Amino acid sequence: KENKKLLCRKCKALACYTADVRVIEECHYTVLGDAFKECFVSRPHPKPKQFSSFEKRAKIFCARQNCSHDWGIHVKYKTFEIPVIKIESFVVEDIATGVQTLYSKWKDFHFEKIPFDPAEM
DNA sequence: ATCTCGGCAGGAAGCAGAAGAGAGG
Ligand SMILES: [Zn+2]
Repeated sequence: KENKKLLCRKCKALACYTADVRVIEECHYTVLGDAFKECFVSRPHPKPKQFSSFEKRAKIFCARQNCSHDWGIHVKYKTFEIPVIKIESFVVEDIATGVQTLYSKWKDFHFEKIPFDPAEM
């Protein structure tokens, strides 16, 4: 498998696998499934606002109370409410070796980037 | 008709550079 783990960059908690990640409109990344909702907590967005196809409701954070690292935002997209994750918020871990890589640009991070399909909901 | 602008710093996004829709500062 080319499947990789994303860990919290601050505490190294498991956030999700690249197999769960989907791309919206070429440059915003979300995570599928109910597992990911156990990994983050929301706070209301201090400056909630529309941009492009998104209405920002919340910021999301590592669910660990001693960590609380910023992970991205929670948005309304179409009829859905979805997380949008920052690449800077995570380290990418090779599952076989446990070696960790830091990215600040999604374009530097080479993995199978599957477009978001509403039918997967 | 270009070029310009060090770890947070003029009104999408980490050694040299996406979103109320550039100006000579
Ligand atoms: Zn964390």
